[PDB]
Amino acid sequence: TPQRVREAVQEMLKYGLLEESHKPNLYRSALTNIEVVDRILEPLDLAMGVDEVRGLVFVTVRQGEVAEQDDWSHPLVRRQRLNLEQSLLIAILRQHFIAYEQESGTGASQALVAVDELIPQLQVYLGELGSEAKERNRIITLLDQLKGHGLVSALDAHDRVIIRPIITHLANPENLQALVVWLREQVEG
Amino acid sequence: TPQRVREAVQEMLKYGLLEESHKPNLYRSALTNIEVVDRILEPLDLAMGVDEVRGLVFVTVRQSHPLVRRQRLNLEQSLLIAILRQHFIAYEQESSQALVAVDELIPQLQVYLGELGSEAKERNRIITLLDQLKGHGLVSALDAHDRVIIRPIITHLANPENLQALVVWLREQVEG
Amino acid sequence: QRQSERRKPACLPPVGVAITGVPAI
Repeated sequence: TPQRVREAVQEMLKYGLLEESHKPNLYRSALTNIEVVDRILEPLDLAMGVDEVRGLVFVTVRQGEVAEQDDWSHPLVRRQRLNLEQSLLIAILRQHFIAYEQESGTGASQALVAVDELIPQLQVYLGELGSEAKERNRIITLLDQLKGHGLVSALDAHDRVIIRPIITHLANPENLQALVVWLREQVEG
Repeated sequence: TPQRVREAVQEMLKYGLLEESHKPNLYRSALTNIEVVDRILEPLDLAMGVDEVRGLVFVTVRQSHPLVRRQRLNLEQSLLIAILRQHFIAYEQESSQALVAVDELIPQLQVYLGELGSEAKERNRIITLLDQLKGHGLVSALDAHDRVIIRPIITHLANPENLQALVVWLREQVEG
Repeated sequence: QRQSERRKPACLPPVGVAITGVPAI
């Protein structure tokens, strides 16, 4: 087994994703050995997703013959499930990412959003608290909860957050449709 | 690949140990599929060791390993490891699970690290050391009657190199 | 306006799952 393949597998499993912009060598090594990586990860019940357009190599749960394995009962899964408040925040961040991606061209750029811009839109649904401090603390708590899932990063000195492109694979149209149907069933009865 | 085999391999790699008293089904599945587990763990530079006397299935680095981290312990942990190992040896020479009282280890630790002069200090030090060893998965949870359970892994604590280092350090501490 | 509804888990597969911190050794 090539050393580069093993190192790429180790790094990808440790971090959950590989980005060419930061790890071009690992990205190329894992991208050129899809069959080998699939063979190695098959006993672990894991699968690899690649987005060459956005340059990302992520790891998801391998699909078995079981109709509903729930994708959360895997022994190696450590993270908690997702509730409705975080789901709405993720949808809003996905809309922000769409807006960023529409008016974008060649060149290296990042999606940064200020908290104050996000506050009123989430106040529209959740509501408004008596003091701005309460709402700000709630928003900071939610942003920390989402950062625990690797969707965003820590705040900078100018009260801004960075939306990772991984949300694009989190809010893919299939998952969006499934969640929309589930929420519609939740509302209807 | 059988689902039971994959589950046993995943659990064994996740925990590093398998006991029939806790998971008899997984223990039987792994013990009846030695070659399959060895084939699965071969690309990972890992091997399965079986101790049928105590039903202990452990993972050993077959051959300093990318997936295994080396960390050293201090004397305040080394001497307690020696005390627990000798207690388990005495218990197994008596022929179940080795039950060691909290009050038992207070004098064995005081005669080596001195007397702190307070019962609270002794209890806190014993609890902290026991929790540190719990972080390594060497003993079980504390019982209601200030007792702990010693796992069979103490028999497979380490190679004779670490046992010789342990006895040398224990003799040095006894010298003071 | 209900905390129970807001904390009701949804259905979204985990994407970009990292390692479980440590192999517990």
